[PDB]
Amino acid sequence: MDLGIQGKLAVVTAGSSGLGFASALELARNGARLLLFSRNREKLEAAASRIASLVSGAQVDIVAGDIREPGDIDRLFEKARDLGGADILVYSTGGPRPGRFMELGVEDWDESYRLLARSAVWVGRRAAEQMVEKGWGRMVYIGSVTLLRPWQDLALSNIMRLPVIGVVRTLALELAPHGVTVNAVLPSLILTDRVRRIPMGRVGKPEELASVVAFLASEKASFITGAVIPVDGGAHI
Ligand code: NA
Ligand code: NA
Repeated sequence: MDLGIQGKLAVVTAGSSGLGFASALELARNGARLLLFSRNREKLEAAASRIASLVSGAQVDIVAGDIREPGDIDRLFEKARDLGGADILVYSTGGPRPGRFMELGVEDWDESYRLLARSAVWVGRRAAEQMVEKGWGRMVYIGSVTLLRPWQDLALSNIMRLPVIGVVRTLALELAPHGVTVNAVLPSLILTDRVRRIPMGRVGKPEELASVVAFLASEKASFITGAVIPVDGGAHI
């Protein structure tokens, strides 16, 4: 009911569209201030505008940058510090390129590392620094169901996305006694992964995923940490 996150600052990566955007909007509907990160300044400014149009009085700031670059993440978190410090993090990225294991080159592996693994680590680090200063925080990582089952066509995801989940479990353990929780959600595969049975018989809507992210980010979810929660209509089963 009352998520108790009014006035808190949520940092959301890939926040101009997709699950990042949907997450940002739901948080703003619950009274969160926003800081959005994605590659393109113009599309970011535009996302901020939509949010303000759907949610009267929403405060949204933006930082344009590349998730693949630690220096851009640093710049994001400097702006967060100036806004009072990151209270909530929603980590979202695009998926790596499709391809079977034996057809990928060294460059493909290094690139998936910069996109997926290093980003989860460095965003986590900078978010953790600020949340531990306050003694309260919520991180929600958006992962892939390829954590649970590999797909032959999604080798980069099966492999180089796994560190995302190690970060969730490691930071959950590290930060647990300092009032910060660190959790992950696993949406429908085609929402997180580039491909080129679902018991419920449909792919998820962004809003359905965003509601769970909101709840995990809430005052109410204070005893949940290190959880990796499928939000996929039962497809993980
Ligand atoms: Na806080
Ligand atoms: Na991305």
